[PDB]
Amino acid sequence: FEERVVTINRVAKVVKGGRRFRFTALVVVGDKNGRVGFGTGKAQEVPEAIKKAVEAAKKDLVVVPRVEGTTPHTITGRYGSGSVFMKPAAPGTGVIAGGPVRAVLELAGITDILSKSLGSNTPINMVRATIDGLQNLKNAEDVAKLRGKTVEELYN
Amino acid sequence: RNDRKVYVGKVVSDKMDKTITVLVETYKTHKLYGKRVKYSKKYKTHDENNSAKLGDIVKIQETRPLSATKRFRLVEIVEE
Amino acid sequence: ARFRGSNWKKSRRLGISLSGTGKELEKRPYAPGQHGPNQRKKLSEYGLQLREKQKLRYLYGMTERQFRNTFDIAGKKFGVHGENFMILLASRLDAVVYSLGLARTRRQARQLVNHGHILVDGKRVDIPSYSVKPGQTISVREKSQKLNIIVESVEINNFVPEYLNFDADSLTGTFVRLPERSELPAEINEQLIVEYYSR
Amino acid sequence: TMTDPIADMLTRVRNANMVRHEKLELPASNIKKEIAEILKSEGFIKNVEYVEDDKQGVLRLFLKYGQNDERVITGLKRISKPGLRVYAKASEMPKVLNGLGIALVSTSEGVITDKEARKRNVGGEIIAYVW
Amino acid sequence: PTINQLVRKPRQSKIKKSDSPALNKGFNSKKKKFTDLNSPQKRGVCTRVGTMTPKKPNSALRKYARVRLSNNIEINAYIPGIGHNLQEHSVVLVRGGRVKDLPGVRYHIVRGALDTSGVDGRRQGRSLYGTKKPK
RNA sequence: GUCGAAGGUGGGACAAAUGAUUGGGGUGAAGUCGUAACAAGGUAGCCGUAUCGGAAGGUGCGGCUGGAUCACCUCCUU
RNA sequence: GUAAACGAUGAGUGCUAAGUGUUAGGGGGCCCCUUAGUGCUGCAGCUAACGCAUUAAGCACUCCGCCUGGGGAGUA
RNA sequence: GUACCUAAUCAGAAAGCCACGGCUAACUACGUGCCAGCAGCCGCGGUAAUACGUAGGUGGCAAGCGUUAUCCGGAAUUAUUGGGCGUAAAGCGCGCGUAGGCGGUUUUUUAAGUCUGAUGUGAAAGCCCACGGCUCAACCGUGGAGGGUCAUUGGAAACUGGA
RNA sequence: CUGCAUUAGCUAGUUGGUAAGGUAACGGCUUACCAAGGCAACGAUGCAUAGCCGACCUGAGAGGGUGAUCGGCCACACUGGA
Ligand SMILES: [Mg+2]
Ligand SMILES: [Mg+2]
Ligand SMILES: [Mg+2]
Ligand SMILES: [Mg+2]
Ligand SMILES: [Mg+2]
Ligand SMILES: [Mg+2]
Ligand SMILES: [Mg+2]
Ligand SMILES: [Mg+2]
Ligand SMILES: [Mg+2]
Ligand SMILES: [Mg+2]
Ligand SMILES: [Mg+2]
Ligand SMILES: [Mg+2]
Ligand SMILES: [Mg+2]
Repeated sequence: FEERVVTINRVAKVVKGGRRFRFTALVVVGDKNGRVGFGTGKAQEVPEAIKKAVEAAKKDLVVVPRVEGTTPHTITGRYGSGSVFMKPAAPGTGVIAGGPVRAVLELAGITDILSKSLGSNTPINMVRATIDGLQNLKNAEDVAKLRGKTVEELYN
Repeated sequence: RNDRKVYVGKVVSDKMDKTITVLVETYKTHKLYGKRVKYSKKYKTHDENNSAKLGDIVKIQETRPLSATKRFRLVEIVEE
Repeated sequence: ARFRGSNWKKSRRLGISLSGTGKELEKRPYAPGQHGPNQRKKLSEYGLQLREKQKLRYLYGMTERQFRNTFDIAGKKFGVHGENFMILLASRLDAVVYSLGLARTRRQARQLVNHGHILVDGKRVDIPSYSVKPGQTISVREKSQKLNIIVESVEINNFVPEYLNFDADSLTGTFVRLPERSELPAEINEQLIVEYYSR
Repeated sequence: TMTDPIADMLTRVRNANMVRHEKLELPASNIKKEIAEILKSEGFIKNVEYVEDDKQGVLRLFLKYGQNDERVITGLKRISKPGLRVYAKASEMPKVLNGLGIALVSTSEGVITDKEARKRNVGGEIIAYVW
Repeated sequence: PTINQLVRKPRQSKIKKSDSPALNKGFNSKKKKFTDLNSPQKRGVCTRVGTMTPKKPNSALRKYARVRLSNNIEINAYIPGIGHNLQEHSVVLVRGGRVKDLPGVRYHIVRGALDTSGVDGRRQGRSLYGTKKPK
């Protein structure tokens, strides 16, 4: 499992004297073979925050349906104000994505796709929107089975 | 040989002597939003015998200029 | 060549042997400059994409404008954009001469073609940018058939890729077919350069 | 008052599918019945029954759920609306979900799916998307 | 909005303002009028030359000139660099670009153009201050 | 002789510039006077309206909760 | 002819778990069903969150009114 | 007597601009000390300044490099595609009602919208695809494709429109 | 094929008919007579701005901006009339 640190943020809690600072790390973990997940970790130092984030991500993984390095169909993943539109591309196109979305897609194993963040650009909600889209993605075989037909019948 | 444009429309005024104005109704689509919207164009046509009357659906055909603004001639009264 | 600079410093910056020997990286594999040693910073995504683009560009000894134009015309070919760009870079007369081995260095082959010691299909070609195509032949000027540099480079029996068929008795090479990604150097991730020019 | 019976039918189907209901009774019409038959043929619903009673009759749909209680219908969308009607050519016929969905169309040759519209090389009013 | 509402009253985009209005106007003397023309610089005459105090938290004596432009518009232009040779009646070239510290200063005076001299003793970024190559 | 450009005369319309003087507005540095609001902000605040007062503002009438609160009864929810 | 003229929530229509009050009725045996209001609690769903939730701020269609950074200013 | 070709001589005549705090590739030393100055935004500068000026080094470009002006983009920030209106900007204080917009179920008919075929035209140049000619390229040339809410005409009747 | 309603009324050869004159030509194009018509919230009228197009820039597209060079069409030639 490859892991990428999306963002590291220094948050503060106010106390009677001074402030208590912590580091929150958001991390994406993926096998580059259709499995990807994300996690958050809070610690007094960034290495420990990263380690906890990695553990959480490994705990929480999703399976991404693919077709020759691209998603099966267009989808708009939404979480909160986050919103990420994603569209299958052709080989050689690359991953046209910015910010956390590129990390999530690369670690999920997608190599050719077009995308656009249409909503909030806060990294955690961008990642959650991307994961929502990838979860909602559907595959030809599963939808043929659900509809009680064959792939050939499905495509006529 | 070559024929001239013919339109069908309702008569909306005939107070002019031997001239009736025919209202041809069309539906142009909005160029951006694509909705169907009504479009009316009034045609000044020649009515030699004052046969057409306010209300009847008539047919007109394009002619040479017959007046300052008359360009059409009444062919037949489709309905009344 | 057009870029007359410290090719060793460039190899050290980019982490690649532009000559291919490795002499530049053998002793000091770190970046030039006062802060070269003990350099430990981590490149960003943009930095990595830029470093890969610069690796390819300085490997082929091209300028930024021409490099971008080549990338643009390659994009218009059918197939994988990065592979098309790499093969088009390889098809340049400089690369073809260097692979045939008429010179030991890419800059030396560039200077040869610039000064007109080479002929394509039996006609002079002064422009290193010339794009060779399959079925063509590269020769050497008769007045320069006995140049010390050329004859020494020919003596040194370098490897000749599959897409080139060379005869060192006549100093004649033939561009048989278009290259392939494997044939072309593997130390470059063309997807990184495609993404760089995407943004 | 009521202004789009097709919209209303699709919204009834959507609400029932969300709540995971089994059957669904709505007022009937020829267009609704053809839409329901197309859905049954394509496999999005289990069964369709028509009650030929007074007051225009009733349509009784029976929805289809797959294994693990998964929903066969992901979503239904009204395309052409009373406020703005949408038509498409044969060469411009849209593919829902890269082909994994259907676009119900109304054509001179009866209301059919987008696949049949493309096959017969016809266009018409794009009634709805279903996937 | 409804489609009918859009059709009745179509959408209207926000209009964009120029950051350098004084450069967008020329003056025709014969017709004694203004004319709309986009210019990258304008000649002017320094009506005043002096210093201004920046707004907080910054503190300094920033050098500026009040300039009448060829189109008869009077503007405040900042003088960049260290040291300048400008006085009243100096003819100067003015370009866009405001100084955030100075409230009413919305233009810059080009260095090394018309009367304005290059910055003496400048060696890096010399083109930005109109200084010749020392060699 | 008709038509007829320009010109002349006249009362109006419209636009721009400019004008003694005058009005509020914005910005600005440690300016002066008080302390309206934010806690029940020390008279809960705010909205409309009226009048008064250096100034914020005060006061009256109706309205709102986007109001804190100790004791009381009146119901409603788990 | 203006109010914090407020539910700070336009009108019409249909659809989507439930529990429990109260106002004016109706049908079937203190109980059940039902219509129209008026309240509280609470699923799915929605929402930035708070919360709304058959009296939606859910799912849809029609039409209308309105918004596009804060001042300047509801001023000229 | 220009392009071009041939013969001889010399590395000898031919590199500058901007940037290096984040965005953004590139860091150190001196001088200064809220001054001088910088600045697209956030900001920097009061003795340890990678942000001011110089020097070394580095980065990006290169016979160009920077600045200013203007347009589109990023901006889904006028949202048809593709946004909203309880508290962030936004439901008129509320009726009655005109025009307009929209409209329940079935049958027959028309063919205005809608769909489909043919013909004519949408000049040339341009853009895109292919080929050819300048040593390459720009460029030039030649074919193709594209571009109408286009017009005439022949067909279909589910939906919207008419009877 | 353009902006404004903080421009809502405009029009009297004006709209139509008859006759004549006039023109390469039909025609209120002009004149005599008769009538009161004509345009307009589907934006008349007024004001402001502007040569139009093939095309050019940008944008994934939809769109947005522009109308140099080259080609077509139009208009003008110190200002106005002939
Ligand atoms: Mg959690
Ligand atoms: Mg107080
Ligand atoms: Mg108080
Ligand atoms: Mg008092
Ligand atoms: Mg209100
Ligand atoms: Mg009730
Ligand atoms: Mg836009
Ligand atoms: Mg508000
Ligand atoms: Mg209300
Ligand atoms: Mg009010
Ligand atoms: Mg053409
Ligand atoms: Mg003009
Ligand atoms: Mg866009």
